[PDB]
Amino acid sequence: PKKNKHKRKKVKLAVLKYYKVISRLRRECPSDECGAGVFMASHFDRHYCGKCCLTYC
Amino acid sequence: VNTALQEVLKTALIHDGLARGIREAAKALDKRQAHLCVLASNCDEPMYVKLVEALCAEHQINLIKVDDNKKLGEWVGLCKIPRKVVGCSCVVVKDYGQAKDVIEEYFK
Amino acid sequence: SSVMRRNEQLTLHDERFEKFYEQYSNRLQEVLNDYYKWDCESICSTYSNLYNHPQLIKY
RNA sequence: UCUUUCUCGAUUCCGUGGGUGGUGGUGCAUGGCCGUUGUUGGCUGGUUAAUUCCGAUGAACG
Ligand SMILES: [Zn+2]
Repeated sequence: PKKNKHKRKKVKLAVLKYYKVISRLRRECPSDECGAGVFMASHFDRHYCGKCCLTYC
Repeated sequence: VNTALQEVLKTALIHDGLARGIREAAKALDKRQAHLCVLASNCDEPMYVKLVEALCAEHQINLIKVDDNKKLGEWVGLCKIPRKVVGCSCVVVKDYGQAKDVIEEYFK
Repeated sequence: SSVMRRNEQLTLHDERFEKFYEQYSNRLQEVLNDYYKWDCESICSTYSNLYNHPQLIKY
Protein backbone atom coordinates (compact mmCIF):
# COMPACT_ATOMS: atom_id res chain seq x y z
CA PRO A 1 0.00 0.00 0.00
CA LYS A 2 2.91 2.36 -0.65
CA LYS A 3 1.77 5.75 -1.93
CA ASN A 4 3.11 6.40 -5.43
CA LYS A 5 3.45 10.07 -6.34
CA HIS A 6 1.26 11.25 -9.21
CA LYS A 7 2.89 11.74 -12.61
CA ARG A 8 1.52 14.26 -15.10
CA LYS A 9 0.40 12.81 -18.44
CA LYS A 10 2.98 14.20 -20.87
CA VAL A 11 0.70 14.70 -23.87
CA LYS A 12 2.41 15.44 -27.19
CA LEU A 13 1.82 19.04 -28.36
CA ALA A 14 -1.03 20.05 -26.07
CA VAL A 15 -1.08 23.45 -27.80
CA LEU A 16 -1.82 21.98 -31.25
CA LYS A 17 -5.54 21.38 -30.72
CA TYR A 18 -7.25 24.76 -30.12
CA TYR A 19 -6.75 26.21 -33.62
CA LYS A 20 -7.31 25.51 -37.30
CA VAL A 21 -5.06 25.91 -40.36
CA ILE A 22 -7.28 30.82 -37.57
CA SER A 23 -10.31 30.72 -35.30
CA ARG A 24 -10.60 29.37 -31.75
CA LEU A 25 -11.68 25.73 -31.60
CA ARG A 26 -12.46 26.24 -27.90
CA ARG A 27 -14.33 29.26 -26.57
CA GLU A 28 -12.82 31.92 -24.31
CA CYS A 29 -13.11 32.68 -20.60
CA PRO A 30 -15.28 35.81 -20.15
CA SER A 31 -13.65 36.88 -16.88
CA ASP A 32 -11.60 40.00 -16.20
CA GLU A 33 -8.21 38.38 -15.57
CA CYS A 34 -8.98 35.58 -18.06
CA GLY A 35 -9.42 36.08 -21.79
CA ALA A 36 -7.73 36.37 -25.18
CA GLY A 37 -5.79 33.15 -24.74
CA VAL A 38 -7.17 31.59 -21.55
CA PHE A 39 -8.84 28.69 -23.34
CA MET A 40 -11.88 26.80 -22.14
CA ALA A 41 -11.74 23.15 -21.09
CA SER A 42 -14.69 21.30 -22.63
CA HIS A 43 -15.42 18.07 -20.79
CA PHE A 44 -18.36 15.89 -21.80
CA ASP A 45 -20.89 17.81 -19.70
CA ARG A 46 -19.13 20.88 -18.37
CA HIS A 47 -16.71 23.75 -19.02
CA TYR A 48 -13.61 24.82 -17.06
CA CYS A 49 -11.35 27.86 -16.81
CA GLY A 50 -7.93 26.87 -15.52
CA LYS A 51 -7.04 30.16 -13.79
CA CYS A 52 -10.13 31.68 -12.13
CA CYS A 53 -12.02 28.33 -11.90
CA LEU A 54 -15.45 29.19 -13.32
CA THR A 55 -18.10 26.47 -13.50
CA TYR A 56 -20.06 26.52 -16.76
CA CYS A 57 -22.40 23.68 -17.66
CA VAL B 1 20.01 39.11 -41.30
CA ASN B 2 20.77 36.82 -38.35
CA THR B 3 23.36 39.21 -36.89
CA ALA B 4 20.79 42.04 -36.93
CA LEU B 5 18.35 39.78 -35.03
CA GLN B 6 20.83 38.53 -32.42
CA GLU B 7 21.13 41.94 -30.75
CA VAL B 8 17.36 42.49 -30.62
CA LEU B 9 16.81 39.05 -29.09
CA LYS B 10 19.64 39.81 -26.64
CA THR B 11 17.96 43.03 -25.53
CA ALA B 12 14.69 41.07 -25.40
CA LEU B 13 16.41 38.83 -22.83
CA ILE B 14 17.65 41.99 -21.08
CA HIS B 15 14.14 43.45 -20.85
CA ASP B 16 12.46 40.00 -20.44
CA GLY B 17 10.00 40.79 -23.23
CA LEU B 18 10.28 37.67 -25.37
CA ALA B 19 8.05 34.65 -24.75
CA ARG B 20 9.76 31.29 -25.25
CA GLY B 21 7.67 28.27 -26.18
CA ILE B 22 4.78 27.76 -28.58
CA ARG B 23 2.02 28.33 -26.02
CA GLU B 24 3.56 31.52 -24.61
CA ALA B 25 4.16 32.62 -28.21
CA ALA B 26 0.48 32.11 -29.02
CA LYS B 27 -0.51 33.82 -25.76
CA ALA B 28 1.56 36.83 -26.83
CA LEU B 29 -0.03 36.65 -30.28
CA ASP B 30 -3.72 36.59 -29.35
CA LYS B 31 -3.41 39.29 -26.66
CA ARG B 32 -2.22 41.71 -29.41
CA GLN B 33 0.87 42.54 -27.33
CA ALA B 34 3.25 40.80 -29.74
CA HIS B 35 5.84 42.66 -31.80
CA LEU B 36 7.56 39.99 -33.91
CA CYS B 37 7.91 36.21 -34.09
CA VAL B 38 10.83 33.87 -34.77
CA LEU B 39 10.25 30.37 -36.16
CA ALA B 40 12.76 27.55 -36.53
CA SER B 41 12.90 25.91 -39.96
CA ASN B 42 13.56 22.40 -38.58
CA CYS B 43 10.02 21.31 -37.69
CA ASP B 44 9.24 17.64 -38.30
CA GLU B 45 5.52 17.79 -37.49
CA PRO B 46 4.01 20.10 -40.14
CA MET B 47 0.66 21.16 -38.65
CA TYR B 48 2.21 23.72 -36.26
CA VAL B 49 4.87 25.15 -38.58
CA LYS B 50 1.96 26.39 -40.72
CA LEU B 51 -0.14 27.55 -37.76
CA VAL B 52 2.37 30.11 -36.48
CA GLU B 53 2.39 32.29 -39.60
CA ALA B 54 -1.39 31.86 -39.83
CA LEU B 55 -1.72 33.40 -36.36
CA CYS B 56 0.90 36.03 -37.23
CA ALA B 57 -1.03 37.03 -40.36
CA GLU B 58 -4.31 36.99 -38.43
CA HIS B 59 -2.83 39.39 -35.86
CA GLN B 60 -0.62 41.26 -38.41
CA ILE B 61 2.66 40.12 -36.85
CA ASN B 62 5.97 39.94 -38.70
CA LEU B 63 7.90 36.66 -38.83
CA ILE B 64 11.56 35.67 -39.18
CA LYS B 65 12.62 32.16 -40.23
CA VAL B 66 15.80 30.64 -38.77
CA ASP B 67 17.27 27.33 -39.91
CA ASP B 68 18.19 25.95 -36.48
CA ASN B 69 16.30 25.55 -33.20
CA LYS B 70 19.05 24.50 -30.78
CA LYS B 71 21.17 27.41 -32.00
CA LEU B 72 18.07 29.59 -31.63
CA GLY B 73 17.57 28.08 -28.17
CA GLU B 74 21.08 28.89 -27.01
CA TRP B 75 20.71 32.40 -28.45
CA VAL B 76 17.47 32.97 -26.52
CA GLY B 77 19.04 31.67 -23.31
CA LEU B 78 17.86 28.06 -22.88
CA CYS B 79 21.32 26.93 -21.71
CA LYS B 80 23.36 27.29 -18.53
CA ILE B 81 27.10 27.51 -17.86
CA PRO B 82 27.35 25.29 -21.64
CA ARG B 83 26.57 21.75 -20.49
CA LYS B 84 22.87 21.33 -21.31
CA VAL B 85 21.89 22.48 -24.81
CA VAL B 86 18.13 22.51 -25.46
CA GLY B 87 16.38 24.61 -28.08
CA CYS B 88 13.04 26.17 -28.94
CA SER B 89 11.23 26.06 -32.27
CA CYS B 90 9.24 29.30 -31.89
CA VAL B 91 9.58 32.45 -29.81
CA VAL B 92 7.66 35.74 -29.92
CA VAL B 93 9.27 39.05 -28.96
CA LYS B 94 6.51 41.09 -27.28
CA ASP B 95 8.48 44.34 -26.93
CA TYR B 96 12.04 45.55 -27.39
CA GLY B 97 14.44 47.40 -25.11
CA GLN B 98 20.24 50.08 -34.03
CA ALA B 99 19.72 46.82 -35.91
CA LYS B 100 16.08 46.69 -34.79
CA ASP B 101 15.55 49.48 -37.33
CA VAL B 102 17.30 47.27 -39.90
CA ILE B 103 14.93 44.40 -39.07
CA GLU B 104 11.79 46.54 -39.21
CA GLU B 105 12.81 48.05 -42.55
CA TYR B 106 13.61 44.53 -43.77
CA PHE B 107 9.98 43.73 -42.93
CA LYS B 108 8.88 46.52 -45.28
CA SER C 1 30.56 49.20 -6.89
CA SER C 2 34.33 48.75 -7.01
CA VAL C 3 37.39 49.96 -8.92
CA MET C 4 39.22 46.69 -9.76
CA ARG C 5 37.40 45.08 -12.66
CA ARG C 6 37.19 42.39 -15.38
CA ASN C 7 39.95 43.48 -17.81
CA GLU C 8 39.69 40.30 -19.96
CA GLN C 9 37.88 37.11 -20.98
CA LEU C 10 34.38 37.24 -22.21
CA THR C 11 31.64 38.56 -19.98
CA LEU C 12 28.61 36.56 -21.14
CA HIS C 13 25.48 38.26 -19.77
CA ASP C 14 24.72 41.78 -18.58
CA GLU C 15 23.80 41.14 -14.88
CA ARG C 16 20.36 42.69 -14.42
CA PHE C 17 20.05 43.89 -10.80
CA GLU C 18 17.83 46.96 -11.29
CA LYS C 19 14.69 45.11 -10.13
CA PHE C 20 16.11 43.87 -6.81
CA TYR C 21 17.71 46.73 -4.87
CA GLU C 22 15.13 49.33 -5.92
CA GLN C 23 12.08 47.13 -5.27
CA TYR C 24 12.08 47.93 -1.55
CA SER C 25 -16.64 40.32 -7.64
CA ASN C 26 -19.64 38.09 -8.36
CA ARG C 27 -17.54 35.01 -7.54
CA LEU C 28 -17.23 36.32 -3.97
CA GLN C 29 -20.99 36.23 -3.42
CA GLU C 30 -21.19 32.96 -5.38
CA VAL C 31 -18.80 31.15 -3.04
CA LEU C 32 -20.46 32.94 -0.11
CA ASN C 33 -23.75 31.29 -1.08
CA ASP C 34 -21.83 28.05 -1.68
CA TYR C 35 -20.52 28.30 1.90
CA TYR C 36 -23.98 27.91 3.47
CA LYS C 37 1.64 -28.63 11.42
CA TRP C 38 5.18 -28.67 10.04
CA ASP C 39 8.12 -26.37 10.67
CA CYS C 40 11.73 -26.30 9.48
CA GLU C 41 12.84 -28.82 12.10
CA SER C 42 10.01 -31.37 12.01
CA ILE C 43 9.93 -31.67 8.21
CA CYS C 44 13.50 -32.99 8.37
CA SER C 45 11.99 -36.22 9.72
CA THR C 46 10.22 -36.57 6.35
CA TYR C 47 13.39 -37.03 4.26
CA SER C 48 14.48 -40.65 3.78
CA ASN C 49 18.01 -41.94 3.28
CA LEU C 50 17.61 -45.23 1.45
CA TYR C 51 16.75 -44.61 -2.24
CA ASN C 52 19.52 -43.19 -4.44
CA HIS C 53 22.61 -44.88 -3.13
CA PRO C 54 25.64 -45.07 -5.45
CA GLN C 55 26.77 -48.57 -6.33
CA LEU C 56 29.39 -49.67 -3.82
CA ILE C 57 32.81 -51.07 -4.74
CA LYS C 58 33.85 -53.69 -2.20
CA TYR C 59 37.27 -54.59 -0.84
C1' U D 1 -4.99 9.18 -4.69
C1' C D 2 -8.59 7.12 -9.61
C1' U D 3 -11.05 9.59 -14.27
C1' U D 4 -11.49 13.95 -18.23
C1' U D 5 -8.49 18.11 -19.72
C1' C D 6 -7.28 23.78 -18.33
C1' U D 7 -3.49 26.37 -16.65
C1' C D 8 2.26 27.65 -13.78
C1' G D 9 6.46 27.53 -16.90
C1' A D 10 12.80 26.15 -15.66
C1' U D 11 11.11 27.74 -9.57
C1' U D 12 13.40 21.00 -13.13
C1' C D 13 12.79 15.18 -12.09
C1' C D 14 14.46 9.86 -13.19
C1' G D 15 18.51 6.20 -12.17
C1' U D 16 23.28 4.24 -9.84
C1' G D 17 26.86 4.80 -5.76
C1' G D 18 29.46 0.87 0.33
C1' G D 19 31.71 8.48 -1.56
C1' U D 20 30.39 11.71 2.15
C1' G D 21 26.33 13.10 5.08
C1' G D 22 22.67 16.84 8.43
C1' U D 23 16.50 20.74 10.88
C1' G D 24 20.28 14.63 13.49
C1' G D 25 21.77 12.59 19.16
C1' U D 26 26.02 13.07 22.23
C1' G D 27 31.00 15.01 25.74
C1' C D 28 35.01 18.31 26.51
C1' A D 29 37.69 23.56 26.63
C1' U D 30 35.21 27.96 25.84
C1' G D 31 32.75 34.23 26.42
C1' G D 32 28.55 36.76 28.57
C1' C D 33 24.00 36.74 32.13
C1' C D 34 20.52 35.31 36.67
C1' G D 35 19.71 33.92 41.53
C1' U D 36 22.86 32.37 45.44
C1' U D 37 26.27 32.16 49.72
C1' G D 38 19.36 46.47 55.91
C1' U D 39 16.46 51.60 56.58
C1' U D 40 12.87 55.43 55.47
C1' G D 41 9.35 57.46 52.08
C1' G D 42 5.37 57.40 47.63
C1' C D 43 -10.99 56.63 35.27
C1' U D 44 -14.50 56.70 28.70
C1' G D 45 -17.22 51.70 29.32
C1' G D 46 -20.43 48.20 30.88
C1' U D 47 -20.74 45.33 36.12
C1' U D 48 -22.03 44.53 41.78
C1' A D 49 -25.35 45.39 47.91
C1' A D 50 -20.62 47.60 47.96
C1' U D 51 -14.14 52.63 46.44
C1' U D 52 -17.49 44.98 43.57
C1' C D 53 -15.78 42.90 38.73
C1' C D 54 -13.16 43.18 34.49
C1' G D 55 -11.77 46.90 31.00
C1' A D 56 -7.96 51.90 29.54
C1' U D 57 -4.22 53.87 32.90
C1' G D 58 8.31 57.02 41.68
C1' A D 59 12.25 57.75 45.12
C1' A D 60 16.24 58.22 48.13
C1' C D 61 19.92 56.72 53.10
C1' G D 62 23.89 53.51 54.96
ZN1 LIG E 1 -11.02 32.59 -16.09
